[PDB]
Amino acid sequence: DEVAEKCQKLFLDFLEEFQGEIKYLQLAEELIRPERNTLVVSFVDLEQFNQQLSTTIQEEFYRVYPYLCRALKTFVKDRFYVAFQDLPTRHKIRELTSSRIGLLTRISGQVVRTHPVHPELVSGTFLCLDCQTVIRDVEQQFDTNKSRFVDFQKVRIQETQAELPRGSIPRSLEVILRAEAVESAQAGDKCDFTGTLIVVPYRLVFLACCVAPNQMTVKEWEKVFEMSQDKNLYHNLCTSLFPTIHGNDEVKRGVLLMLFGGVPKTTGEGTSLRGDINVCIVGDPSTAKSQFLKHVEEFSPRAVYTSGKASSAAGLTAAVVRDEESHEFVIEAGALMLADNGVCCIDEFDKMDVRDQVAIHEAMEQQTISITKAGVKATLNARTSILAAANPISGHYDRSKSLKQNINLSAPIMSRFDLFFILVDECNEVTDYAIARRIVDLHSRIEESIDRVYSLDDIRRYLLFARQFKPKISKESEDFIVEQYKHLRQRSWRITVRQLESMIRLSEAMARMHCCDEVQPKHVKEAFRLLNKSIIRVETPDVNLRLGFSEYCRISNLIVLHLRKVEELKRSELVNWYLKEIESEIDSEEELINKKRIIEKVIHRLTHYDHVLIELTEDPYLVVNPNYL
Amino acid sequence: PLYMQRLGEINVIGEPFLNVNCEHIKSFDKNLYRQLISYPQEVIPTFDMAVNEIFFDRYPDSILEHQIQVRPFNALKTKNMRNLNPEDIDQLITISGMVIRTSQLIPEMQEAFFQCQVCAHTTRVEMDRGRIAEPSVCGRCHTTHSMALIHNRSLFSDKQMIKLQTVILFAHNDLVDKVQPGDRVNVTGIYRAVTHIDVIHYRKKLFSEKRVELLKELSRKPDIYERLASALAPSIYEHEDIKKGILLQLFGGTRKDFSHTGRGKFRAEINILLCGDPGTSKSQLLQYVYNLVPRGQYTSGTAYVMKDPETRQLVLQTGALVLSDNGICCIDEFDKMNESTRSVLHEVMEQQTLSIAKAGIICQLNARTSVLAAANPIESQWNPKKTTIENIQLPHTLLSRFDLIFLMLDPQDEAYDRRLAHHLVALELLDMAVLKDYIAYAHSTIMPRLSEEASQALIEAYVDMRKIGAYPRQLESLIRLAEAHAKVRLSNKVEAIDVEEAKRLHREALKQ
Amino acid sequence: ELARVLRSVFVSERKPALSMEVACARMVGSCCTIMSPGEMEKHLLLLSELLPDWLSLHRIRTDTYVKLDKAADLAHITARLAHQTRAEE
Ligand SMILES: Nc1ncnc2c1ncn2[C@@H]1O[C@H](COP(=O)(O)OP(=O)(O)OP(O)(O)=S)[C@@H](O)[C@H]1O
Ligand SMILES: [Mg+2]
Ligand SMILES: [Zn+2]
Repeated sequence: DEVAEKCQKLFLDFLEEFQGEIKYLQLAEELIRPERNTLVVSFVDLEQFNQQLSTTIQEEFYRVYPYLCRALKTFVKDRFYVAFQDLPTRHKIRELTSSRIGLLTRISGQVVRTHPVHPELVSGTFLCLDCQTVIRDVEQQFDTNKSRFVDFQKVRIQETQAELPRGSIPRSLEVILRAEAVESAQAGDKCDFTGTLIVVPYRLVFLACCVAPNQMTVKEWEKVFEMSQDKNLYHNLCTSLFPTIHGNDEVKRGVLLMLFGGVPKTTGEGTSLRGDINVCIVGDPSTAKSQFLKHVEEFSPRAVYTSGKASSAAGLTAAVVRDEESHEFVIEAGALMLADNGVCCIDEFDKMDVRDQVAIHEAMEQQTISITKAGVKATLNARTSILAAANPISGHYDRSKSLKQNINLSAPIMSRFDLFFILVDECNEVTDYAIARRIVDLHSRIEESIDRVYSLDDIRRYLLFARQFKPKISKESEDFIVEQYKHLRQRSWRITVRQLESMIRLSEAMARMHCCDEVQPKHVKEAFRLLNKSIIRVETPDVNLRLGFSEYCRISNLIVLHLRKVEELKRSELVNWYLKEIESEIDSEEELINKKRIIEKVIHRLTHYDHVLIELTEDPYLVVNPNYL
Repeated sequence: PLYMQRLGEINVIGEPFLNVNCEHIKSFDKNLYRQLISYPQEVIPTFDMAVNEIFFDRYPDSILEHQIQVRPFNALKTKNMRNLNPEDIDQLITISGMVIRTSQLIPEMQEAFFQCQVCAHTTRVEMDRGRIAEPSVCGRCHTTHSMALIHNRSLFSDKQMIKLQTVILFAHNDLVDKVQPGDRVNVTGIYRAVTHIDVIHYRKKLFSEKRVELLKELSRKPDIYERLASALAPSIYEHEDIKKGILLQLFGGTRKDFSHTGRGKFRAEINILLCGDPGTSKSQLLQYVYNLVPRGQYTSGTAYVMKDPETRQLVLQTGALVLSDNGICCIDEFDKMNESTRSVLHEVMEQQTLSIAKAGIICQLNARTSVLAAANPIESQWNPKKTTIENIQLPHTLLSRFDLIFLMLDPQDEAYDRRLAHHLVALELLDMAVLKDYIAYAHSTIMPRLSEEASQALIEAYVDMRKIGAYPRQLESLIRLAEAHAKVRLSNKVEAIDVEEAKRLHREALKQ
Repeated sequence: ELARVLRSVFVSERKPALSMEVACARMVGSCCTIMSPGEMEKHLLLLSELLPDWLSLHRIRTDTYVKLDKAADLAHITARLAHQTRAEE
């Protein structure tokens, strides 16, 4: 092949002239080392150095690869295998056709099975048994001492879930790894393999050479920075993540927190502390539960959805199946281990049998799954966050029975969920009006009735940037957590050390949300409410111009705390303090006059209806009723 | 001549494929059409040569990947799959059918690359008639038996084996993977026996203007709705509301995609539950619906995994529910069914999808079906009680998922028995045959959309309905019913009449 | 960067013209930033309008197909794009 010789000369040219320092000189010198025998070459450097050579290599990779190795050996000997990386085109397994044979392409998939290392003979020195003639350098078409052997590994891969078309069985492909590529891949991992599709006697097999697992653009980086400085980022994210769901914002906050997640810690004793959050949702049929599952599935690319009763114990964690060709026993992956470092959603968790939940037990807490079946002994990682949805024993939450009687869940299962929300459906006219108008507006105005503060891709980028930080816990947060847990545990769902660990994880998640390198007690105060609330209504009723019950309690708490602090005042002075404190939120004169109206009404109402404030004789003195805590 | 414009379009796109309608050939030349039918394998090369010569004469500077190939389609021989005879061997045939399974990519050699073992002299051999013309001497050194075949250097053609519902179909090259199992295709190809069919072309409006005019004339009648209700099941007496509900289910709702909203694809197909004594019009009505509706399914009280005997691989088989996708599935004796199946029904009733996680097999399936179920009360008699569960013992979830629930009670009224007996002893045609095509036209052409007046009406209806107890799912069902009634009038907009009729029917069902 | 990716895709596909759907899907599946198909379509339209000599669009039947000149120097195109961006500033 004359073009092969031309390609060899051009490859020598690239190796000898690419630069102001030649990148590959040090790598070639390191190739002299016996443990190093493959050279990694970037494809972008090849295409920028010259285009005809790049196209020829991309088109006739199998034709010129041994010539590339000859060029590499010649270049090294003047002072071996060739590997390529950074091909800019990604392909799908279903795209693999016979027209692409011999093309240098890279494929993305998930490793499901692995095979041990085997020696492969490339060139064999044969001794004739008739005339004792030594025949050397005999290539193989697919004396051991003087022959050449190369390490081999066989890899079986499976199609990714995202690329899998609905109703299609994920096809499997065999991958051959040699020399340094051997043992570089592990079962259960998702990898991108660079190489060619060869024809085995026919049969389809892909030969691979390499594996795959500050620099962001200025405007994306600046948009992330600017949005990281937003004071209302928490509420804006809560609204944007569920634009079409009315009310029930507590579940929104909880799912956002579990998306953020905490940090895992491994003790010096080798014990690992879970840095994830598990959430359970139990509610009457009316309240939307599956919608949250669908939203978190469509938003997070690493989310897996499954049904309750249709899933067996083997299908969730793993199963032991005898391999047809090997005549041995192997392990087929389950749903939980495929959701590694992701989120797994289970619908109708109640319908599942106890024989399945007992299998779930280990993955829930110990975060790993172990199998000791039929002479197969192994342990597998199950680093997952579980979001479960279920209904009470009866379709209707019967108040004639106690709370414990209404939930048919085992005590450890109840304990191992960090956040546990219970939804009760009530007949309220204003809630009915709001729900009806939202539903009809969505049905008639599909696109124009959506106002998202931030784009979903922007939220994903911010979440990716935020998750890699590991905030530190401060001493003030330390003693605040101590006293808060003291008060909390002193009061069915018993509160054990597991809840304390969940509280620490929630504080860490709040710290990661705000991009703060240290944890502050404000996060602890925020998480304390969410841990306390438990049973939660759809929406709180209005209070007479109307104001929310939570805001009313917030104002009352702030004013009582300030008065009690000052004890160790005057109406106008206290109003002036409040306007000084709320200055960070008001942006217009109309908001100021509205706030003045609200605070005057609240002070008068507390004075004359709730009796928590006592008037003492135009600027009367105000004192706190001594029985408010 | 449309063929010159076709050639120009091919020149613009560069795809060397010609689709030729056999009726044009028959009209132009009957003898040539007969020759094409009798000996397609000999006239197709001549057609290819002629079209290639014409194209090269018109545009000689064409850099074509391959020579232009002619693919005739829609031959007169639309013979049934069961009507094949030994007489039409090596003749063109057109068959419509359902695709069950498609094999993987099978490479077939078309050019053999041989290299000399001494001087590396290379040669190419065309694969002909299933035999390899392996060279025996070298072209340079003339050494005998020095040729080596390289599989990688050789040229491969993709071929696929397809099972059609049975006959075996062989797609080659471009035709491979163009058809997905579960679709109806018109396959045109040459009949050959070893029996098999070699695919040449795949084929995957139906009303004249007079039919559309007649449909419009009927729709302009304000009584068409009640007239069609009278037309449905003539042998069934005094169940006009049930026939109205059946017709509304047949029309169904309109499909909407919520991809921009981030929400899942909402169900837009209506399900109706029937409960009553056995021996009533349940079985007859279910059989009538199953026979009348195309792609209907009848079942009595899912997907499964099959071994491939060839590759030892576990393949999937589709149950009646999956096979009835975009169709109507009817079930008898709903109460007498196992709880395991009814638990599975919740997913198909709600999300229209189905997920399986067993033995490492994880898959999701589309299950766009409408369920018409018949159930028997547990007492086998309408015991005087309050809730339907007290007589039928069904969970709240399944009942809430049903859009319409109807109860068949045999009244203890003498006149009703007289009318029943007279109907039996005494036991229209212009309507159902036209109605099948009319329903097809309504499904294909029109889709209604909601209005502001209907918005206010539905909001008030919901706020009044909850006072009786009500879930938002019944509001969704009311929207679907309004869409169905709008489709009944062939009106592109939902108005007050649709909402009022839907609310009336729902309140009548609740009262009953 | 998107222009470079498009050039590489057309090198890989061995085809003179490609449809909007396949090209946009491949670019999204190969791009470093997650983007919607509509954004990719508007970016392709902007590239066509700014630089018509390199990139041409043809409306056939009910679809628009994309044809590109593979012999153009990428460095010169990058310089021209930088000049256009500076002018737009
Ligand atoms: N706050 C809400 N905002 C908008 N739509 C709602 C709201 N609450 C309920 N809905 C509607 O009610 C439907 C019920 O949602 P689901 O999540 O399926 O209910 P569910 O509680 O999960 O009941 P199951 O478990 O599926 S039987 C939703 O699809 C919405 O159409
Ligand atoms: Mg649900
Ligand atoms: Zn020779």
